Amino acid sequence: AQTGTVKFTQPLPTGVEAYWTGDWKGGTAAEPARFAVGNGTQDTFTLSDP
Amino acid sequence: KIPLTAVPNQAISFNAGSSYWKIRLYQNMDMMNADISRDGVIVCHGVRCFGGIPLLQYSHQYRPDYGNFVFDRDADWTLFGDGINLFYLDGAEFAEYQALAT
Amino acid sequence: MANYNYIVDTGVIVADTADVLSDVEAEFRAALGANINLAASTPQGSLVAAEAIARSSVMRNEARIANTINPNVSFGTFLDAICALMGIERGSDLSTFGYGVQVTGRSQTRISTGSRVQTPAGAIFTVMSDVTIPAGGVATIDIKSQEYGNIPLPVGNLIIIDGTIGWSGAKVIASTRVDPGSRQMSDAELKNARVNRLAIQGRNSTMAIKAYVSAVPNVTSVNVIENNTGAVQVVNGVSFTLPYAVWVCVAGNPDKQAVADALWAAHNGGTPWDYGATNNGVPVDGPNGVPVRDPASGRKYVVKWTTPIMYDGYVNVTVQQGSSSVAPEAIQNAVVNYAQGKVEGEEGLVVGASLSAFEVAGAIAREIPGIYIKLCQVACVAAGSPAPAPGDFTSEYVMSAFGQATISVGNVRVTFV
Repeated sequence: AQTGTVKFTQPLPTGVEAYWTGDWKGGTAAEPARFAVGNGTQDTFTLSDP
Repeated sequence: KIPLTAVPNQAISFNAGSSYWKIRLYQNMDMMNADISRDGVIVCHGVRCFGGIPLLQYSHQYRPDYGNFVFDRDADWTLFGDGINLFYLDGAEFAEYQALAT
Repeated sequence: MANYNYIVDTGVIVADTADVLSDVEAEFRAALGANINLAASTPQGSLVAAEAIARSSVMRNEARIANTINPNVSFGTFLDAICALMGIERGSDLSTFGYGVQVTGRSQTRISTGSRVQTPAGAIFTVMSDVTIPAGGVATIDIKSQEYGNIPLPVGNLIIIDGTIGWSGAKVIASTRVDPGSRQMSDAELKNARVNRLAIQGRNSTMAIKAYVSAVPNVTSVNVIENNTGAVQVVNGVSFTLPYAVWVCVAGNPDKQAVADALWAAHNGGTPWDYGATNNGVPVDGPNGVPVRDPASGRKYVVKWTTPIMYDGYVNVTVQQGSSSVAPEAIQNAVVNYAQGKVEGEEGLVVGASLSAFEVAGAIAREIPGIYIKLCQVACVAAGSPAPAPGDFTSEYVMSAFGQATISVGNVRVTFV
């Protein structure tokens, strides 16, 4: 939470994109924000920048 | 209270609060209007009429120690004597009312 | 020549129609001759009447708008006067509907502006005409008579104006419901809004906080103080150079977010909120009380507050019965209800309030006179500690600012010597 890093459990299939909504680092991201892009097997990702 | 009647134009003189009062009531277009004078000296001219707010507005006029006048509801010259009234309040209770206003 | 200066320092003068009529008559008599005829039928009399009506009308109209800055006025000018600060108008709408339910015959048209009624006898009219398919179901659009924020009861309707073979005005929850405004603010609630806003702006920094927090439900007492210095004034506030210090008590705080919302309403724009040197009352949370962002188009903000340290006190009472019967539990009830403060004239054991046996004896005396009191002593200790020894009692227990005391029925012990 302090560093803003989140981990996805299962491997992500190719061509799948996700968004996150809320407030991070004091910045509002109520609209969906692109933060992860499915490369095929990686399950570790990080937040985007509002 | 102040006795009145149902007439479009009237004026009454009365002695209350140890001072001489004279009030003129008359219709102007839609709203009612009043003219108030004390001790043979005019006070204010052409005040509009409304329910619950005092007639004397500006600070110096209404009292150092004197009283003031308030209508319960909006006036209508066809309702006086029946359900619409005028009341006089002297210093202490008028100050209490003014404090309650805010 | 015949002009009257009806605009004076005192105000504006409205005369009677007879006077202006006579003045105009004199004007025309001087204009043509002293021996003219002024009656309605002759043209000059018509000129007299036109002039008199014009003068009286214009003069009255000017007298109508003699003063407007005063909040007494109304009808548009006052509407913008209030809108300059804050205020809405119009608000005269009617709840137009959609997705009506109608079962009827086959291949027929429902005529527009039909009548509909529902159980408390509200009048509703349809909007657009439509045909009916052989199945027996169509969607309608409704409207009412008045410009009022009416509410439709989810009940089967009844028909007032009847077409042929067309019945069963029926409910459906799929129908859209649009909340209508109904001239919500005519002339006087605008004045009340003015009063409320001027009351809001009047208060200073601290008294506004006290008033706002006192308004929340289930709250009991509040303590507020400003250090205004980097030293110790009443409590050890040297946390920052110039904090603002808050302490709030409550009977449970049913709404954790509401007390933050009330606090968030009052911020002076140049002062933080944290206070204390790890000695004052325990804050609810370390970093923040997680407030709401903003009800009206805003972002995340933070605010801080703390609650006092709960305490429990012990009181010893010695009494001689005298010559009557008094329930000791009744006396204990009197003392306890004094402690909360439901007797008029005494606030009670609010935050930062010491207690003395003298005040307890006074409460007993006011509750019941004509009785003898021998001795009463008091003591107080932190919550959860075992019962103290009789040597721990005293006449009065001084309490710190950030503490709060509570007394229970079983805690007090009485002696009917």
